[PDB]
Amino acid sequence: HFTKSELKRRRKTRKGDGPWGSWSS
Amino acid sequence: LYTPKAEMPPEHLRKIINTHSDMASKMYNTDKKAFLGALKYLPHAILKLLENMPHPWEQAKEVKVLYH
Amino acid sequence: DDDEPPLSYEQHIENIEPLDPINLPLDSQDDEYVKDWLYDSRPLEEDS
Amino acid sequence: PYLFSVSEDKTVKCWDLEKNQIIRDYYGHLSGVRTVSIHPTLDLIATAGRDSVIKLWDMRTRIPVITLVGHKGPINQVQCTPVDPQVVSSSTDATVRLWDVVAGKTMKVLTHHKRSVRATALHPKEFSV
Amino acid sequence: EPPPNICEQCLGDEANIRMTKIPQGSECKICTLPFTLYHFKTSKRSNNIIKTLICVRCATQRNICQCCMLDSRWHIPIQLRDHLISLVNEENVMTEEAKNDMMKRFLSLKNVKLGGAQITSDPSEADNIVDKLKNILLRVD
Amino acid sequence: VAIKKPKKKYGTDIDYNEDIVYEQAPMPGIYDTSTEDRQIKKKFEQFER
Amino acid sequence: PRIKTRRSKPAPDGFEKIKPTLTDFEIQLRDAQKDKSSKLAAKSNEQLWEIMQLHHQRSRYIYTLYYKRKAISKDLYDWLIKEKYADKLLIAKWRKTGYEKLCCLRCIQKNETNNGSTCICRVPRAQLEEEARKKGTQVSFHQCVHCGCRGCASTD
Amino acid sequence: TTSHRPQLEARSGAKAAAYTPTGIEHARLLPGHTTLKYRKF
Amino acid sequence: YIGNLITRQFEGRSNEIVKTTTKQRLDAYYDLELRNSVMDDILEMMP
Amino acid sequence: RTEYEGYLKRNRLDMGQWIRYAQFEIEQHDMRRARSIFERALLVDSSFIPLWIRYIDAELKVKCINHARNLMNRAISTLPRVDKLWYKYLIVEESLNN
Amino acid sequence: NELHPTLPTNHNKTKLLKSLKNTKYFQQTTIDWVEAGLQLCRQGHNMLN
Amino acid sequence: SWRDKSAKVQVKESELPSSIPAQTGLTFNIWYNKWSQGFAGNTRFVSPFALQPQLHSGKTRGDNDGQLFFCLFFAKGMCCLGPKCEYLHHIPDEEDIGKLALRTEVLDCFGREKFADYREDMGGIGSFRKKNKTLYVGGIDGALNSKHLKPAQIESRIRFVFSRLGDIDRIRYVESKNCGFVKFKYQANAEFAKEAMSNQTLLLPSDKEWDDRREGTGLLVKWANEDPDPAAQKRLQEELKLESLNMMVHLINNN
Amino acid sequence: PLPTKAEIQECTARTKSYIQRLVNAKLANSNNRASSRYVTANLLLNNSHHIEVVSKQMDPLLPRFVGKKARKVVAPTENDEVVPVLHMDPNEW
Ligand SMILES: [Zn+2]
Ligand SMILES: [Zn+2]
Ligand SMILES: [Zn+2]
Ligand SMILES: [Zn+2]
Ligand SMILES: [Zn+2]
Ligand SMILES: [Zn+2]
Repeated sequence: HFTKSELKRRRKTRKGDGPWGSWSS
Repeated sequence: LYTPKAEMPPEHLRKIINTHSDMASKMYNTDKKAFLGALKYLPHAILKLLENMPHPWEQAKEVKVLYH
Repeated sequence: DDDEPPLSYEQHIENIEPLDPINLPLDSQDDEYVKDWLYDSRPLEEDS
Repeated sequence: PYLFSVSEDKTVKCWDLEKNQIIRDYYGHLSGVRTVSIHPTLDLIATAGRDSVIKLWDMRTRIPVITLVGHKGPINQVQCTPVDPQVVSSSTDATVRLWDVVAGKTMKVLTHHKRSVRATALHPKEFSV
Repeated sequence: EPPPNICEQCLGDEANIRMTKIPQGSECKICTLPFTLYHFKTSKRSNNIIKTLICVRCATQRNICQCCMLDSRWHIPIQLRDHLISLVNEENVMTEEAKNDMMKRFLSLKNVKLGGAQITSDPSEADNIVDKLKNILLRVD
Repeated sequence: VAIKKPKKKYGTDIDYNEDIVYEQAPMPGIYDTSTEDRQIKKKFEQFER
Repeated sequence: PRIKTRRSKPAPDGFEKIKPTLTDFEIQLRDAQKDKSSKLAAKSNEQLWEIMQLHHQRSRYIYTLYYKRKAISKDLYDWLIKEKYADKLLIAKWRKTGYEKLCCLRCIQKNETNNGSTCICRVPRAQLEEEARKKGTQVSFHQCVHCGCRGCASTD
Repeated sequence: TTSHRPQLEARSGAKAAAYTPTGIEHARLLPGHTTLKYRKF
Repeated sequence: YIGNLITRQFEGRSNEIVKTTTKQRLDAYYDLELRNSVMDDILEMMP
Repeated sequence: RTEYEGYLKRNRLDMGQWIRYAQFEIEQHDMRRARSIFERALLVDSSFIPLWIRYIDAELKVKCINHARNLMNRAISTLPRVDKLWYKYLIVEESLNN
Repeated sequence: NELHPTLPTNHNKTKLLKSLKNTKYFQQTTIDWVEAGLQLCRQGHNMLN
Repeated sequence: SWRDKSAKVQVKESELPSSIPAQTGLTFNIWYNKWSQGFAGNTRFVSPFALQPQLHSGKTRGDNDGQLFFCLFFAKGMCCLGPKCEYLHHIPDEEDIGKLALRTEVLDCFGREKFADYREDMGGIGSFRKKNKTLYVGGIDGALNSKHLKPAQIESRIRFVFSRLGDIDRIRYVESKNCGFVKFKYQANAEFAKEAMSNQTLLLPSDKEWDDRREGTGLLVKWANEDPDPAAQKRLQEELKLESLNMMVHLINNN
Repeated sequence: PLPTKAEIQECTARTKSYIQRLVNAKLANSNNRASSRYVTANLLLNNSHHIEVVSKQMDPLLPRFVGKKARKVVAPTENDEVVPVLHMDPNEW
């Protein structure tokens, strides 16, 4: 489980915008 | 459970047809067999193409296609 | 020619503006009821 | 309303007796067909000949669903029966074989005859041959 | 067609396995004849697919797993199993394999056990052989 | 150097030395043959050596 | 978009303001569709993934203009839809709760997967991460096969 | 010449019974007379 | 037609082709059956 | 072997050739091959008494008395009305003072 | 044609394109007829070659 | 250690050789991808690519995905995926040998299915009936571009090029045959080394012909036959007895 | 005695079921798409392992049976039991 703000943060860590934004780092 | 068939962009089919110009690589070994397998259905495809031929009053005609 | 490979649609055909089709000139009054749609690909397909 | 006929020409044919015409042909015997027997309760026919095997054909589709292998020579006569052994066959190999058609194996090999068992006949009132 | 002989070690410790069955999907590595191929994964996310490489007949003749060719009871290679049985029986049991395609086909149709598959398929003899092997183990410029 | 083997005329062309082609082993009987099988094996080995 | 013929009505008012962006999308698709002699199967698939992404991006741009920014009229939007500039069925999914970021329709065709499931790219990344750390392995999912989508759940 | 021979025995169907068959579709095996007729009573 | 041609490409040709009794084989097949019958009768009459 | 197998493939009913091929394997001291040839011949024609007798003699000549016994028991079980097979078994056991 | 009618069988099942469309191996799109005809030419050429 | 870095791209995608081989006939067959209507004496060629263990090894996606099999192209020094590769990019070692144990019976370290019989030339993937750990090194003459060299120097070069591909059991150079035998500690390392050294060159940057390296035909690395030497044969039988002793303990423990 | 009607009906039902199964198999494996009109998943392995068996969705353009080919095969003979030849019983020929 995660909170909406945690989701917003994690979502903003994706390298690139949209469905193709990578999670690899 | 059922949902209608998804409409793909025409560039997807266009790219597949383009990338199968020269099937030199080993990766095409299965596609080559699919080509042979499609030959038995080619007369049907020809009929579908010809029956949908544009009439003299039509400059161009968009047709829905089903592609492997 | 037998030696000429089939043209690439997107490179040689898609960009050329199509020529006029065979459309007999309809009269504004004698063909009023048919003029706007007779030469459509599927005439009246959108008219419920 | 059918007549089944077999010939040295390797063919097996079904004639519609309402028309006196051939309606079905059963292809598969390598050589001349010597005998045919109609199953008493199934829409099946047994045929055998010089290729030393019994072929059981589904009448409707004309498919040889079962081939009974065992005889060491030409089969002279075949008899269908309503229960196991559903097929009885006699051969030039001097044996009479009772078959379990579902298993495709012989239930019993009768070897008492010294020479080709040319003829067989089912008793119409008792379960004997 | 009897069910496939796949061992616990190949199936894995996962609670449930989804196995794809393809009739006539492959040619048996041993006998070259066609057989019903079974392929599965240890877990839906695992990166590898395990396929039955040999038919049920060849596996039954050799008492081995169709997916890894190890003995179905001792889970060791045929060569080592046959040597271990040779050491206790002195009979020098061995699994001979055909070279010609026609002979491979012919051999796969025999209803027999090859080499040590006799001992290892019958659990009684397998146990009655593990006991005897214990006596060998303890002893110019 | 090894002697040239005849070239295969077809995919399934048999090499009759590579195995006992279509081997039909004798039907087992009531009498034990182990002691004479060992003797035959030893004689075959002796002849070949 | 479909070729211009007598069947085509003139582009409604406001088309000239958005046309440069649509032309850039067209140029990108025009180059992605080319034959590039990719030797490897993986690279070959990645080149179709570029096309699926571009098609999504162009439709997403028009969808944002009409439904989110209200920057274009309904006549222009309907013309863009009619002319195939935007995929109406994909936009239709973006309008539904839980599909606001859907990569493509193919990834939700349950009838075409071996297990009757959607594409793995629909699973929220947090659920894959939790499953992986419980299992004691890293998250093995990178890009789905239909399109190179790396995750399109509405939460991601 | 010995190539001209009488038949010593006919080829048995048991040989073909062991062969693995192919999927050729023969014209004479296409669907036809698909329903059996039965006698009254 | 094409399905059969492609089947032969992948599966090869059938090994169990049974030749029918056509006009060109009628005499040969008649001879085979006659000889087989004569032989059967003779062998069964002999001791 | 290729020669003999070719002839037996083209005409499996040549029982004389079957026997000669089995004897050839006997001369190679390969009794397993010879046994296989005799067995295959019995598969072709189990009624040919000379084949049975030759096989039994081949077994006895190499002192394989138990293989010969198993084979003589099969012979009398297959063709119990052929006196030659009973007399063969009888004379073999009487020679061994059994 | 009038003298010898050939009635269609009521068994509408297993029509080709609908059967193929049900698999994941076939996808659908919309293209110009001339493009589809050129594609069929290229495909048939590949099949025969 | 390789585990401290990410794998390196050995050859860029654009630099890869085209799938169309060198012309050896009048017409290219588009089905088999081979030239037809012609004949040639020897079609082999020296590998333009070579693996460099210390330089190319590193992590790939395979390590994170829990991949078991090694990258065939990495072994050949021609993998274009580098760190994005699905397969492992390092020399096989005991940890990976352990994880491969259940599949190695029927698959090589690259995940390719083994065969029942060896090819008549002993090349290829190898048999699943034999735990063969020994490679045959032929074609030494062409691998050296026919450079005259002493037997001990050939043996030293073979030892260098092969010892870097895993633990070595023993190496023998047979001058009577101008061929070498390399026996590895683990079968997976023999498989990997076979693929890595296949068609390679034995030349070094301290040689005259280094610039002509790709003129002839490379090293012919294949599976080794049963060693006929009685001295080797007896230690093979002693290894068999050791393996059987070490297995009886497991049998008595399990049952 | 002749077999009873109940015995005949049992054999008829069992054999009909088997023949229909064989016909269905022959028709279902045919390449003729029309044949499908005439035709009338849980496995337990080892101790307790439960396997869900599913059929693969085959590509209609590819061969349906990858392993299917024309192969000549010589089958062995199963000499499981001896069958006695019960033959219980001057120069003209
Ligand atoms: Zn097999
Ligand atoms: Zn296993
Ligand atoms: Zn997605
Ligand atoms: Zn998608
Ligand atoms: Zn997806
Ligand atoms: Zn790699």
